[PDB]
Amino acid sequence: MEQRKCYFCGKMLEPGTGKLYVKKDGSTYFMCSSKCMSNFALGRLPRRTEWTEKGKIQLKKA
Amino acid sequence: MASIHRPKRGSLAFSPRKRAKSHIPRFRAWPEATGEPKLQSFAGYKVGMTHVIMVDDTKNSLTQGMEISVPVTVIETPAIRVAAIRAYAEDSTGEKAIAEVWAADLDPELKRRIPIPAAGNQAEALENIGKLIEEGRVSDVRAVIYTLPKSLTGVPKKVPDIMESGISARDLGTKFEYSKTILGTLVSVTDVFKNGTLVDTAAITIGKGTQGPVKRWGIQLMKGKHSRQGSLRQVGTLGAFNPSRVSWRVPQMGQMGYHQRTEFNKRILKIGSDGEEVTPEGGFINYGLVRGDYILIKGSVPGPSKRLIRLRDPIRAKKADLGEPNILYISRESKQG
Amino acid sequence: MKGMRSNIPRALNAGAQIACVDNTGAKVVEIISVKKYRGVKNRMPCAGIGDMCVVSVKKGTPEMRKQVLLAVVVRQKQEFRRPDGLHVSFEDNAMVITDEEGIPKGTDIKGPVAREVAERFPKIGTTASIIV
RNA sequence: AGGCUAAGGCGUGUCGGAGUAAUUCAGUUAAGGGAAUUCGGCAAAUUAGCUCCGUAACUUCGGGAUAAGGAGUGCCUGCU
RNA sequence: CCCUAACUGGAGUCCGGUGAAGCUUACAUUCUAGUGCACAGUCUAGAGACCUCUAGGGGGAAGUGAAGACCCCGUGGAGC
RNA sequence: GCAGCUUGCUACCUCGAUGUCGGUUCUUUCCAUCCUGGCCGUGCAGCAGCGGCCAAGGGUGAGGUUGUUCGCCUAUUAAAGGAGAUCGUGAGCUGGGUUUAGACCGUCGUGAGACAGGUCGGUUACUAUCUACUAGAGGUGCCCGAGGUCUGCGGGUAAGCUGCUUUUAGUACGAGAGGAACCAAGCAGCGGCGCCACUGGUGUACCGGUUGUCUGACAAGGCAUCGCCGGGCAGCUACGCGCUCAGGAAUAAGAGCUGAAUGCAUCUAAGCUCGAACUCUGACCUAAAAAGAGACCUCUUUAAGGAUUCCGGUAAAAGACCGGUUUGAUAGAAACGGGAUGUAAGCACCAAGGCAACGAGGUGUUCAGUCCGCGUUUACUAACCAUUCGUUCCUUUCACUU
Repeated sequence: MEQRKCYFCGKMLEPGTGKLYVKKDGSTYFMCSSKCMSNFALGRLPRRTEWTEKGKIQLKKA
Repeated sequence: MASIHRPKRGSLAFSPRKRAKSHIPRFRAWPEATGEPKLQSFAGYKVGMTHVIMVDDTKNSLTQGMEISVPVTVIETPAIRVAAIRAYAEDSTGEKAIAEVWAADLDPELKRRIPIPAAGNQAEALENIGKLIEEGRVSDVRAVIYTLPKSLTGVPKKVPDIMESGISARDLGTKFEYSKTILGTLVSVTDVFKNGTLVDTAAITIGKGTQGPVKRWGIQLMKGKHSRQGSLRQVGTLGAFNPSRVSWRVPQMGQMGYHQRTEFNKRILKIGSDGEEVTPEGGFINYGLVRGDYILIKGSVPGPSKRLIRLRDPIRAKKADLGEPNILYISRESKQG
Repeated sequence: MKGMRSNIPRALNAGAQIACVDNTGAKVVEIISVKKYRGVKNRMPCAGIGDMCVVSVKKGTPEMRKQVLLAVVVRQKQEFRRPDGLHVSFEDNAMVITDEEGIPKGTDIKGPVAREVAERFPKIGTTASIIV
């Protein structure tokens, strides 16, 4: 059972759910939900988005 | 005219498509007895769907041996009571009910369905049935059973549902003996079905009320310029000039759903006793949480949540002994997420 | 053909102009028909990952252009589910020129191919640099 | 112009309603494909203001021309 | 369009009030075949059919609207 | 000779109108069968053809030109058969063509004008009375009164059809080249039925950002398509998901057994065995309004039980259906769980700068604030109060009572 992490929110992909998104350059990103996929496609960054773990890490950097 | 052909819109195998006359599915056929005596059917209530991660044990499949995510239907299956034994006589005009014996003690909430049969003749009724079997007036025996939904909480009803079930035995005497053993008892779903086996599921489908021919039969819409000339969701023609009538085979609006349907070869993936194993966080939406014993049926089942689902041993199963599924993970994440 | 492990929606229908992503000299090919596909009335021929289509080279070299060829789609934007429940989607649609047997006319494939096509036609997998 | 508001004029011309089903008039949105629909891109969609750069064949030398094709644009602080 | 889905407001659906018009010799729950001015719910022989009500799209009533504008005829007209 | 699906002939019906071609949508039928099933012959080695017989259960598609029918062409395909139904189908649609009024070109004619020549443009009416069908109800008949469970006279069904790949097998066959069949497996196309864990759409619940304007400013709000933009739970939905072999009987063509007429022979004249995607049965749906109007059991005969009122939803256009009703979690409130959005207001510090007044915005407070048409716990309020039928009504034509 592959254990997968959401690229945007950093949450573990629950088995039997979630998406894998592949760009032209072979880059692969796990998405836990349509919300994370939409925010990734909008160009928003997780480190700037507060509800994600990367945004939380960026804020707690201070 | 050189015509383009298409398959007919919908199936005429379910006509007339009317509302089912009861909320309970009735079985018109019972399969062959192929072993020790037992009931051929059980009845539970549909809860909802989840999914499991399991190892593909299906022989000859390409993905056999690997992790696969399989949707499952959860069916809450409290113990049913064997209320009565009914005997049937076969003649030229078919089967007729000839005798019935009710169990001496029955659940008090059965009065919501019927006035309770008294604790009257059971010994002499059984000996009468034995005499009838000995003298050859009995063609077969069925068990009248009923569910006890009071123990459930996602099903609001306390009135039991009553239905006839076949008995699987090699001989009529064996059938009668087994029915006498099981009469008046509480049978669990493990006493009817085993894990990993195929079954047939009957249920009343989701009711959609009155629906047009587009949704009801899958007829094409009007296309292009015709889409906005005033008949968009509406059948092109009701018939030819001759014959001067609308055929019953022309797709038309009417009752959609709330029909009896039988699905074949649904595999049981788990017989559980504790509903906490399958209940997600937050509960099943509009249902709640499982509390009694339950069953996992591979794939989908007819009917919505809380509908009574009748399970029976398979009547057209292809595959031989399938095995016990290896459920590696039952998903209990929030279905409301 | 050999069955694939995944369930593939036939996402590209006839008339779609897909970028051709090998070194054969075809830049854009329009789907004409789908091999081994029988349709129904009014339904356009449909193709998902792993399907072989007859294509016409609309852009590319002048020798490739206007030729009726066979191509295999290796990337599709429509999401498809693997057996273990994970959904996969690519950033674009992409095809590679092949023969009837499935051998690619090109020698290297720029971009990731789907594992489904990589297994159904093993030579596409070897020609591709990475299989996703 | 369009939007939101004064003053002034009005609520003036059938109601209610439990999903208020199907269907229909007029709208919003729609994965992937993108005219494969159709007699025909009909209908719908695209573009869109202003500033700056740049603007072809042809021409009756007037034009074509807003051709085409690109870039900018909000708020705040201080200014020329 | 492939191939449709969901949603918004107005109708429709159900309720209160108000309240017309158009087809109509009669009867009438029909269906098949034949017959018949050779395209019958009514004739003939069969087959079906318990009655009433509600909703629904229009197969049929060679449905309704209309003394065919096409053709011919009239020792009928008009204009050119 | 057949058919009447081409074109003719005729003028019997219709001129107080049966709306004219083609397409589209939907249903059905025929077989003279294109494929799929079964056979026979071959100048049939196999592969694959050619010819014929049975067989109408299913399929027979997508595109370019043309109004086309027809036809040509393209690439798939097992094949992309043909025809009938008022040349099916305009109280369904379209209007490209033909069949009005305008105009141009060519040709006729002195001319008006004409052309089964071409071209551009050119209004598609109606609230369904009856019948038919699709669905939903109320009755009456059947019937000890009521309820429940069944049966199945019958009706319907495509209770699925068809390809690819692997294997058989580089085998039989064949000198080679080439190249099968039974069985077995998976997948796919189309069809059917259902479902919503997953994924996608929608989601005018909800959350946030922001433009213009109004309510004096902030905050909170109105309006501009939900103002627009981003996200989205439930629900619905497909572009998602599950299921969707058979076997047996009796047959067609056909192949045989036995067998005389006709000592022999003969598949046939009796008799018998096989033999199809056909038919029937069989795994599905419907079906006591089956007039032979059903069987069984239970309860109870001023009762059983049903309806109405009440709180609802697995159901629902009205009806109906399914549940609960204090001996109760049916619905709602409260809190919590599980979710949506994205970090509220106020406060403090910082802020490019400005002498200052101010200052877009950043950080902390703060995964905050707001919200939940989901669940759990919980009788906290509301499921209370009742009515009505099961009596022909008045009457003493009474099984009763002032």
